[PDB]
Amino acid sequence: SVLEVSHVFCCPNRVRGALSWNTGPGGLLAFGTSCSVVLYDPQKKVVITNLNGHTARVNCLQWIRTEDGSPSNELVSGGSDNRVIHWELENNQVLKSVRLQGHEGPVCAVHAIYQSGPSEGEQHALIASAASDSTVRIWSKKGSEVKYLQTLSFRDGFVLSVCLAILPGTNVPVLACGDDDCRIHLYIQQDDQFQKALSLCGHEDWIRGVEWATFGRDLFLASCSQDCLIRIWRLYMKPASFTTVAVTLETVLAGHENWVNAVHWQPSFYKDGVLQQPVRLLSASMDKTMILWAPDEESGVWLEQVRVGEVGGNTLGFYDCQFGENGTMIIAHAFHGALHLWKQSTVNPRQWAPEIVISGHFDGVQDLMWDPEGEFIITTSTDQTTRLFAPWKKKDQKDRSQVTWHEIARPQIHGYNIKCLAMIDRFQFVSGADEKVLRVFSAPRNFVENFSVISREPPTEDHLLQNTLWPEIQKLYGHGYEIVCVACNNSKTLLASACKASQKEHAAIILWSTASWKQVQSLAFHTLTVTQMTFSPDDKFLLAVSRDRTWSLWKRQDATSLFAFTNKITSVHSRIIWSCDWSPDNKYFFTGSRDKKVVVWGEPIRPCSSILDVGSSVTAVSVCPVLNPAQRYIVAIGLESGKICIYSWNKTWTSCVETNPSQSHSLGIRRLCWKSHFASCGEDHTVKIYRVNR
Amino acid sequence: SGIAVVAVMCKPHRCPHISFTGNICIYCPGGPDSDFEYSTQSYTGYEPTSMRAIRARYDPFLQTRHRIEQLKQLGHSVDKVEFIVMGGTFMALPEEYRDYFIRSLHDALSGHTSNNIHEAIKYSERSFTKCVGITIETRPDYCMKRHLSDMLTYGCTRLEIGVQSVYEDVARDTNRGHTVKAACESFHLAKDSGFKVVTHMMPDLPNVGLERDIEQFIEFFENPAFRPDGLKLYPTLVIRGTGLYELWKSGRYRSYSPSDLIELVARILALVPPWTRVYRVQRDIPMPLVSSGVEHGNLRELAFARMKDLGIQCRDVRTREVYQVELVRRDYVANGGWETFLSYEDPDQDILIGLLRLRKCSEETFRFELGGGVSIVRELHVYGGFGMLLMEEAERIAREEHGSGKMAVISGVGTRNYYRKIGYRLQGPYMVKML
Amino acid sequence: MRNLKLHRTLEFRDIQAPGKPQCFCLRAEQGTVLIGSERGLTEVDPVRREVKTEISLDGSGCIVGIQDLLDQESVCVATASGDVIVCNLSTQQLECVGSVASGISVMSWSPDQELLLLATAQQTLIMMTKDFEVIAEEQIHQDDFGEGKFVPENALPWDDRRPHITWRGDGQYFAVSVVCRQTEARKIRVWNREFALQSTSESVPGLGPALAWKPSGSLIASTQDKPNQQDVVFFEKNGLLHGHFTLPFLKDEVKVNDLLWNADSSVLAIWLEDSYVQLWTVGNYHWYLKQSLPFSQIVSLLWDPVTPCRLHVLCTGWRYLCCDWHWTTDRSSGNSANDLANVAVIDGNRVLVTVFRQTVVPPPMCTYRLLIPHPVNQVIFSAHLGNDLAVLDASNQISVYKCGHLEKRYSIQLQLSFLTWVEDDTFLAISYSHSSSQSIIHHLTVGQLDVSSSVTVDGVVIGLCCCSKTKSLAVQLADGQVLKYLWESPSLAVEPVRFVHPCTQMEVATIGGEECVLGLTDRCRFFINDTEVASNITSFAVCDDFLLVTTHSHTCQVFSLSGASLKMEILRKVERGSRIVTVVPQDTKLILQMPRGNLEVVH
Ligand SMILES: C[S@@+](CC[C@H](N)C(=O)[O-])C[C@H]1O[C@@H](n2cnc3c(N)ncnc32)[C@H](O)[C@@H]1O
Ligand code: SF4
Repeated sequence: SVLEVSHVFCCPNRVRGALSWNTGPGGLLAFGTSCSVVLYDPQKKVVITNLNGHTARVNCLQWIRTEDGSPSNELVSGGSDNRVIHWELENNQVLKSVRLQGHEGPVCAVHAIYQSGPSEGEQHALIASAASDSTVRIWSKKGSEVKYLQTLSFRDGFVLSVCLAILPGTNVPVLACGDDDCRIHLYIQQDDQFQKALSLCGHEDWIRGVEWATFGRDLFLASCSQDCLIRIWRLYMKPASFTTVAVTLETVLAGHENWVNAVHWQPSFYKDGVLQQPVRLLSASMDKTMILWAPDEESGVWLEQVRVGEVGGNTLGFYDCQFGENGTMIIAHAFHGALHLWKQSTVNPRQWAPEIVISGHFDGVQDLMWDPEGEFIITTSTDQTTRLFAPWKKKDQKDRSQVTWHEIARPQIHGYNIKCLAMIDRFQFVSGADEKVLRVFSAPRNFVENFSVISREPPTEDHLLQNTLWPEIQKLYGHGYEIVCVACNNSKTLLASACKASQKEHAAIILWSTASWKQVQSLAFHTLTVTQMTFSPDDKFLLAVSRDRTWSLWKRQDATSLFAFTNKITSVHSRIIWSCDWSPDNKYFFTGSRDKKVVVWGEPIRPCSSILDVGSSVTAVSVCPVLNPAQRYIVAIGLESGKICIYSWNKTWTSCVETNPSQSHSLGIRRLCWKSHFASCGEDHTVKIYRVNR
Repeated sequence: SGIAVVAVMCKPHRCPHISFTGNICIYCPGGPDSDFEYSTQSYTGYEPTSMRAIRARYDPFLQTRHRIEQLKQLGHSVDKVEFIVMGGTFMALPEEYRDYFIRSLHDALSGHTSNNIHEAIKYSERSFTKCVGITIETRPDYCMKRHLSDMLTYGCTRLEIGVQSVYEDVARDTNRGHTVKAACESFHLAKDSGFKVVTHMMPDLPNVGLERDIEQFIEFFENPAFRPDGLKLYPTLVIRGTGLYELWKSGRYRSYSPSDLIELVARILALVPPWTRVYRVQRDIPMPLVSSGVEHGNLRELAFARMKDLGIQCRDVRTREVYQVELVRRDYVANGGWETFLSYEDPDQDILIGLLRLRKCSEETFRFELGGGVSIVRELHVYGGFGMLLMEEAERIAREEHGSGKMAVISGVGTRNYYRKIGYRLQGPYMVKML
Repeated sequence: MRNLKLHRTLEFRDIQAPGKPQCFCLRAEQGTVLIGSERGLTEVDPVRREVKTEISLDGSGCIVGIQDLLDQESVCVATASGDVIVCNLSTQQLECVGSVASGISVMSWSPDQELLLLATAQQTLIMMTKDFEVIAEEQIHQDDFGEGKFVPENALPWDDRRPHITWRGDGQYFAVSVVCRQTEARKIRVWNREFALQSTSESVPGLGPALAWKPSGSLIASTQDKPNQQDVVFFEKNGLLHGHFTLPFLKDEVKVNDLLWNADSSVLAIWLEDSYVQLWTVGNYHWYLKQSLPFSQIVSLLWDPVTPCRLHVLCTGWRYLCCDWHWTTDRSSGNSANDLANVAVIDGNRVLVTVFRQTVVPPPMCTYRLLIPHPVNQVIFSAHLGNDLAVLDASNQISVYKCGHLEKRYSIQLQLSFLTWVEDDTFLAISYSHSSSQSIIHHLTVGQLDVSSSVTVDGVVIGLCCCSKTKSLAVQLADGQVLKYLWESPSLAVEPVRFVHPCTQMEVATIGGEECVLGLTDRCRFFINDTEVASNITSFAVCDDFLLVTTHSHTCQVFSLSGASLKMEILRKVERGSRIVTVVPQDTKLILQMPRGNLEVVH
């Protein structure tokens, strides 16, 4: 059938040069998450698709610049899988990759540029990459087949490379690499062998940023280091006739009095029929300040115009700053992983440009649960925080269409990692973190105002970082160790908790009272910790599955005729059981274990009906609440590799087996939540909302 | 100029022997099961390093940055630093958190974004932040072959262990979960692998008298088996939430008088050998947290005054630090292997300006970089070129007396360059030379 | 380290008084031995023999207690029938001051002789003060009263049920070892001065009846024969097993009978019955078997209660022996003008050498260990040629010669006290006359077999000198120095003058053009040619006409002998436990020693 993804939520990696913004009209944004590269359109507020091609973390992105001031839609990404990859889009969907060979080391930064060789008809690009083993390697393109031009063992020992930059001077390629202590290496090739043209040295400390520029006939080399100095060389040369380079030093500034992770010029944009490239230098320091340098101020001082940033909140600064299509808006990459966009809007003092930057978890997402009616969504992750997303229906005053989704609140900033979560009320929810207790958080009255403002402007970064917390009310002592799994009742009357256990004394399931918060029961049959367990749609049963490869339908009187039932089994499965699910009519229940054998049991004796083998191990199983007239069932299982499989089960083959997506999830799935449409979460910062239509 | 110390802390956890017995060591306060919420083991939460850590939410990067920035702003701007890891059994945790913690702690130096510990240290060695060593605390049943290898991989130079007593009945009583022979084996393995061991000892344990204390300390400083390289004096304190408080409430336990404590400290610090340093003399807990014990933290001056009134003068390394100096050499057997200790002493005013420790590979040292028939320089230190002179003497002693073919020295990642001007290579974490 | 050696030996044969001897005692201020004998007999026969024999109040055939007072001017005796009788020898007076109709098994006294206690034969213990009146009495009981936070058949075939009692050096605690019959085992318990139980003994699997307490008050000895080996264990003051050391003998072929400590808590004496008596010591928690003495039946042993290193042995054949001891290293220094130095150390069945010219080695380590089947007794080095060493064992008087690998030669086929070595093959082995106590110099030289020669001389010889370069012997007497004794000719005893006090250490040195005499006594007084120079010298060294002395007051002093004159920076301050060992002439390598067990080298 069909399977469309409504929305995704992601966050850039914490590498220095993680995101890059395209030049010219219709600029585009591309950054990186756990094992993938995510696209993003600044004009809109939506993510198109991700470039799922890697196996490790991705550390560098770069747009292949096009000379004539037009969108390119081809890029290069270097990861931590020892892999540099060239990608071509030319559209919003074309996913074609080349997947170059090994580099022997996780790359940190790469670059690429078009050769501009017309004589050889259409010319192609080249790639220069640096890695952990302190080498520089050249990869070129000349059509469909990649070219391994040459290798250059930059050094032998621990003499590393700090940055990299590529631009042909006038007729021949020119490479600018960085040597850690003070040096910038300027290379040049004769026919294909790059021979050292010169080495510049003017920095007292480690050099971090290097950038090319062109103005008239003179090239410009900008650099930034950790020695409280920003260093620029205007440079007029001739390409090596065997001639050499003729560099010139200039005045420097006194910016930021700290480290400068990045620096950039201003690109060339098409306006009033001609191309414009202003003289601008923009830095990215660590003191949470940014300085808008100006050219010479008609005298040579190069003094600023305004320095954005307040030293109050975060002292750790940024890792990147880039431009929009022109000198209109400026984006920056925060240390913790958040983004920050600024816009001028026809006024010399710039202001913030919120409501546009996308945000997400910067550590693995563990759990989520749907809204009781379908209004918002709440996610918990190992980043010690909890996040709340809700859609924006207060879209532009004339454009009320295309409702988007944005994160709304950061309820708790915790001191552990959160493992289990359940929702007890529209404005209340219980979370079990790494502690031995459980906590309960309820919405305040200072939130509903803005919530109805926006869901009937979205908060900025600072408002989320300072003034969005939810006060704590409760505290649930009674466990001994970490909390592994929790459930909830249909009518919000009963809880169900399980603690991380290794013996039979701590393997006791505990039930609580929603109204009074008092322990009223303690059941104990399982020999080990209970990985998962769930109530039936009706209150007649309660199923549990543990790591002892056995299930238990162990329910007794609540004590708040029999109002429960009990039955167990010796052993059926061979590996650890992970997921258990019920049926809308309470007639069957499904169990899925790591040995990828999903088994149904019918509603004394509790036999099986049929067994099914899946290509990979299962980690989550869910059943669509809506029934079908032909007396069938729908299961949506999520596996370890990052795939979802939808099957139809029919009473006694005759089971539907072919319904799965592509480019779905990079890493493992944790749970699947239907809406009473389903949401998927994983250990790779990816939470997504899907849609099925049948 | 001088080197500024940087202190960190780990995340709360449980000590590893709780799973077998059912309770932690009696006298240890704090932890996940104490009124001091979100506080690591063996700590209350009201100490400088402690509240800096707890306001950092226990991440190496942020707290290292705060410490470095504060020290720089104070007006020092030092070149070298020395990390210290504090609180609880650091290697009772899963290895993933260990790797994450150490790699981020190393990356916090210059700014690298290493994905793994290997590249983290390989990049840190090229930095301008010249870190000279990291110290790790470990209990004897978790200082074994694998744990020692993990020590060496992270690039730590010194390690600290807590024995607290030399009587088996005290271990059986206070529920340490390990026999006293474990201390012997741990000292043997640590000392015959290049590490510099600094030990913890407490006066006034339960069921321990007064003369028994002097007897046990004499045994400690005379027996070859129990000779440490650094002393960690920690008077016993009673703090709520522990079995010691339960005993003290029933009137069973009792504490020494102030004068008795002063005299005992004077006697103990009077018999310390000149080659042994005294790192800590008193516990760092503030005033109101402890119920009974020493209520004033200036024990150093009181002990020094008592010693001056007595008639004995200290020879500790702390007080013997900064008309011509002369080379003095000392020898002894410790932990089953002949050692040597060289120094430049000024017997005129009884001070020193340079020192060095050397030890011959005893036997069956598992560290393959050694492989037997080698010597190890456990520490070198200079005050204020005496270092090359000390290295010359050490090379002469290694070649002549020990009868060795290869020699090795342990160094922090920030100083392995300084041993390259002499002609050393790198094997594992050691600087290596051939004889 | 240091090595004990023989010294002034005394032997007396008084007369066979009635029947046999049971227990004796030593009177210090009047310097005599008084012996008790069956048939009521207190004889102060030894020395000038102011013998006052009395008939003690038939009766029991054994007397258990004999003790001097030295302050109340009497001797207290007790017999197996329980008759504590105060007797004064000068007046021939008897009085049964104390008497219990139960019997007495043992008698002991306080170190200051202020209190005493008796063990009645009815398994009770009573306590009296100087006035022999009972103040308290208990028995053997359980329920140690919870001291500290603490609260089959396993008896020896030859175990004796007689309890043992020991005291402490400072006289604050006393330990009692008895037998428990309900379990048929051995038990120990400690009591305070105010006579209240303070501790007990942990459960042990097989313990002997021996007991002894260190006068320093730190440890208590015991037997504890293991199922596999045989040991000697220790009990701390609170009654727990803390350390041990192993006897080198075999299972089921020897037994322990007694344990003793000297006056300064530095020598341990052990009695073994099949018989041997061995003296040990402690290095760095390593027990050196210093010396051994095999005897065929010994009645009793006694350390000297006033001066250290002096033992008295009483045998069944009415034989009484007294032995002294000396405390000095066995150095090979001064061997030649060549840069030579090394030290030898005796331990168990082997000898440990330390070469101090090419190496520096702490006590427990060694270079060139040498093994000998029987325990060794003495070592010595040569005069001018080489550094070959001669060793005498304490079993068969065999001399073993080691060439300086380690070429060995020895005779293939008590007495022999001082075995001085002369380089070619010559042994000078002095001795003493039986029942006459006169020094008898000998001249013994090596199917070759040792052959000796006999010469006589009046006087008692304290210590031989060292035969220097092309020099003959030189002997010490109780006053002055005599007997130049040309090596190849028995010569006269003319002066080389008159020692004020017989020096503990002594030497003769060619100071400039004159051969002077140097000595050092226990008074820390450093005597040159019968002149008192300084009174604070602990150890001395001489070589290349330089003197090195220890001020005993935190300073080591050097003074040249080139001017051949001296009279009471340059100096170098030193710590407390300093004691000088071998020196290097050219390198000026002064090796200083500390009590903890380490070394130090100072140029
Ligand atoms: C910070 S702890 C060292 C780390 C930890 N004890 C370990 O196992 O390595 C320093 C010393 O404090 C001692 N200590 C613990 N509780 C104490 C108390 N209540 N009073 C005094 N010293 C205490 C520990 O035994 C340890 O030797
Ligand atoms: S192992 Fe160390 S830190 Fe842990 S409870 Fe015991 S003394 Fe405290």
